[PDB]
Formats: sequence, C-alpha cells, structure tokens
Amino acid sequence: STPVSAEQQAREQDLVERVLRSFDATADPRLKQVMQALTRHLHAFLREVRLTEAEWETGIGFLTDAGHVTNERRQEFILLSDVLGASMQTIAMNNEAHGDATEATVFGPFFVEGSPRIESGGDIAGGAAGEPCWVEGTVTDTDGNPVPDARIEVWEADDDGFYDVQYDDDRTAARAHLLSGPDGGYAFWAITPTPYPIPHDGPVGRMLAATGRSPMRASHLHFMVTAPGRRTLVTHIFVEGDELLDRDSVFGVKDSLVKSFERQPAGAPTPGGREIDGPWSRVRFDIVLAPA
Amino acid sequence: PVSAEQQAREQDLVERVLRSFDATADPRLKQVMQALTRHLHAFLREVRLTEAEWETGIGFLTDAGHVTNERRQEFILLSDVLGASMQTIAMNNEAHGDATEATVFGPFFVEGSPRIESGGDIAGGAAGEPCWVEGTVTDTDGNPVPDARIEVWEADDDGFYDVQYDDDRTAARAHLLSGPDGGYAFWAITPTPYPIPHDGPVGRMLAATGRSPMRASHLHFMVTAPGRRTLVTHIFVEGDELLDRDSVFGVKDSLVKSFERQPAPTPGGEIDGPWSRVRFDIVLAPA
Ligand SMILES: [Cl-]
Ligand SMILES: [Cu+2]
Ligand SMILES: [Fe+3]
Ligand SMILES: [Fe+3]
Repeated sequence: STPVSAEQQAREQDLVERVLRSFDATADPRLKQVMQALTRHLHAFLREVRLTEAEWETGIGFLTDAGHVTNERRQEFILLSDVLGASMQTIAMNNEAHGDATEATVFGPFFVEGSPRIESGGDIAGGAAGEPCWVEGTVTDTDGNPVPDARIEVWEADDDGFYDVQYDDDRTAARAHLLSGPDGGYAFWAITPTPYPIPHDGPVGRMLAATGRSPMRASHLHFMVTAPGRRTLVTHIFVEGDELLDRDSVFGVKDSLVKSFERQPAGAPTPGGREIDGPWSRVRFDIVLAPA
Repeated sequence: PVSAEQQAREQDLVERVLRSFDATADPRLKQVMQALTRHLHAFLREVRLTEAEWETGIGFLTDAGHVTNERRQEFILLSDVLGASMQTIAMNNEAHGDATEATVFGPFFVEGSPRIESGGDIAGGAAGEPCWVEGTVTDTDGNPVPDARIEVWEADDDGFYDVQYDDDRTAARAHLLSGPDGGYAFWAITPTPYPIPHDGPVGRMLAATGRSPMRASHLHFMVTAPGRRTLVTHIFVEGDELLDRDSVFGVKDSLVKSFERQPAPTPGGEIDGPWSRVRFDIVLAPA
C-alpha cells in the first residue's frame, strides 16, 4: 505494498534522524560509526518490509528464545549468525588470503581447550567410531619456508555426527593437537568426515524448518593452526564429491578447501603398517600461514 | 580499499544466502528473510566489521538474553533504544488527517485499572504536584466521540509506577469514559523524568554511547472506541530539557503539550499549594 503517503514517509524519516543523532556524543568514533550504520540498516530493513506489530513480536520472541537456550556450549546467537552467512562474511572481510595463504572459514562451537597431545603418525580417533582416514601434509609460510613447531588443532564429529563434547560421560575423542616437524610435516590417523546437522531444536532450527532449509553441514575436518608471528588460521577441509558442498547450512565451503579423500581397498597397504578391517581413506592438506 | 575480487566474493556470499531461502513456502516470510539478509550484509560490508566487534555484538545479545522477562524484557528495551519499536508503531499507525500520533505502551500498563468519573482523581496516594488534565476526544472528521474508554497511567514524584512497589498498591493509574460532547478531565500528577532500566546491556550500550536512560516527562494514554483505531500514546511537557533526548524515542513534536503552572481558582473546587493544568485533545482515526 500500500503506497506510503508523504506525511507518513516524513514521520518515519524523522524518527531515523532522531535515532542517528542520539549517538552524536559517543566517545569512541568507531563505536559511533558502527552504531549509526546499524541504525540506518535496521531502519531501512524495517521500512522496506513494512514490518507489522505481530511480526515484530515474532522477532522479539525469536531473540528471547535464542537467549534462553544459550549457555556454556550452546550459542544460538552464533548459530543465527552462521545460518545467515554473517559469520562467513565476517571471516571473509578479515581474512583475505594473499598469495598461497590457506583460506579461513567458520569455527563453530565444538572446539575444546586442552585437547590431548599426539605425535605425528598418532591417532586422534580415541574411541570414536568411523572409517580410518590418514591425514598428512606440510605447514609453510607465505615465503615458502617450512614452519616447524606450528600448533595444529584438529577436531571432527564421529560417525553418528557428534563431537566428543556433546556426550555426557566426559569422553575425549576425534580431537587432538600436534606440532609440525622439522620439515613442516604433520600426519595423523582420524576418521573420514561425514555430514551432520547443526543444533536445530531451538529458534534457528525453527527458522530453517519454516524456510525449507536444512541444518545439514557438508563433511569436514577442522583445523586451527598457530605459529609465532603468523596470522592464526581457523579453517576446515571438505570432501570432494560430497553432495552437500553447494548447500552447507553455514555457507562455510570454499573450493580451495575441498580435498580429495581417496578411498583405499580393504587390505590395501597402510602408513605405519596399521591393520584395518576393510576400507580406509587418505587425504593430503598442505597449509600455508600468512604474516600476523 | 576493497579489491574487485574481494568485493565479488562478498556479494556472491550474499547471493548464496538469499538463494537459500528460495523454497520458503510463505511468500511474506521469504520476503522478510531476504530483506533481513540484504540489510545485515550491507551493514557488515559497510563498516567492515572486525572479528572482535562481531564477538562484542554476540556477547551483547547473549547478555540481553540472560536478563530474562517478568517486567524485565531486555530485547524489547533494545528494540526501544534503537528506535525499532517506535518505527514499528509508526508504520502500523499511519498518518490519517490529524489523528493523534501513537507510541509504544512501555512495560507499565496494567489491566483492571480503577474506574473514575470525569473530574475524578487518578493519584490514589501517589506523590507529586496535582495536575488537571482536560480535553475532548473527536474523530478525524471532528465529531465528538462519546463513551471512549480512556486509560491513563504515570510515574509518581520518585519516578516509580505503582506496580514497582512491593505492596500491591494501585496509584497514578485509572480509566474513565468521555462525555456526550467527547469531553474528559481528571486530576493527575505533573509528570517528571525517570530512567528506563539501565543495569543491563542496554544500560551498558547507552553509557558507552554517551546516552542517558532518562525518559522525558510524560503521561501515558490508551483510548479505545467502537469503530475507531485504538490509540496508545504519551504526552510530554513543553520546555522539558529532555524532549530531544528521550531514551526510547517516545517523543513526537505533536505530542508535546503546555503544562501551565497556575499560582488561580481550581476547576471543580480542592485543596492547594501549586498546581498545573494541561489541555490534551485526542483525535481518533477509523478502525
Ligand atoms: Cl541499505
Ligand atoms: Cu540496509
Ligand atoms: Fe564441525
Ligand atoms: Fe512511562
């Protein structure tokens, strides 16, 4: 729609102006800039869609429900940021990869401080069910130097799609950290990653259901890599051929992070001579760290 | 400062999120989600939000979420201090001739207020200067609206609404019916400024932005009548220093009224000391 009269347009515009000038005294000029931009976009959204009072109530309830479900592990506001692409966008603006630097992507909620320490050629599965997957590669800097003693945190879901922290028996599984060797090398046994849904029993899940979207993530293994003077890398690698690669629920996929997970025959000869019942896979991931 | 390549990367991400909603069954939900996506990313890309700022914003929402309702509603208060509540009111109470402008209720409206007769007193034990309020309720063609139900509520001299006390008292709160000529009047209290709840993240945001939680002095009204568009509104005090810094943007120029201190015979004959009087003519649009 119904055409907004000039009088009515003028009233709405006057209000946006009142809100913007409310921030004029803000002491930190970046905070001021952020709050004024937030104002303009929030009011532009409201005035574009002509939000109704019932719709406003719905949004308020949504936020409130997200507040009530958010706790020590579960972070519904971060999941909302994830499914709206705001997390990936914020990573993209702050982590432009120059030269050969590995691309960054979403962190998620399932990183735990204090992961067990393994050696190269060790095994992060720690009880977790899944097909054995051998992961290897090299850490270098953007000048091509191997980087020994870079800290490599790795974590992933098991075959039922759960991170160890999601269980209630304080188990540790499918996570560890290791340190790159003298030639920058790292390797470990893990499990072949498979798709799982993000937490979807809260408001974010309701919004996904109402919009006909899926909570499912494309298969991945997480990596967080740190080294002195290097920009910390938060990333994961995806599985080439995975049908979810174009519909990841948190838009975390980048082509350069998709890796060939190569299935090996049952009985095929294994790194370190490990004995395996049936198939196993292997994947290579070379990591390049940029300057801080 | 943003490369061609980086700009394309950012816009393509926005495009992918917009396309993720293409199967939503309800066309209005789909429209709202796509608009919300566009404006959110436009914000992010305009300020180049840092990961630190993103964390601060999430922590802020989280802290608000843990304030938790039963009079205390921090997301509503956040909507209020960002002007989103008053914008929603405006768009849903559009201009219609000289129909009185609407506002939010705020958190202190109470069902079951006491009935007074026109000329009665709403104070009911509340401290403050007596204030005579009078006027007429008409429609947008100027016809008096008889038997319109007028609710009024306000804070006392200490800036508290009756329900904020621990004793179940009723004060500075009532309703009455307009007369055959649309006329209404009652004794109330000359309103003074008080703060919105400021011990939560809303308060923290206001402090960090140099903003005061103080409300400009006001009386609240709700007016209903068969066939008329219900009005929820405030009136404010001409010359109040706070008029251009109301913390929840309740103030409209049109709702500012002249509260004239007297010195001086009382309407309807009571006690004395100083007293103020105000005229408020109310105009209701069609439902
Ligand atoms: Cl815009
Ligand atoms: Cu916008
Ligand atoms: Fe994950
Ligand atoms: Fe009030």
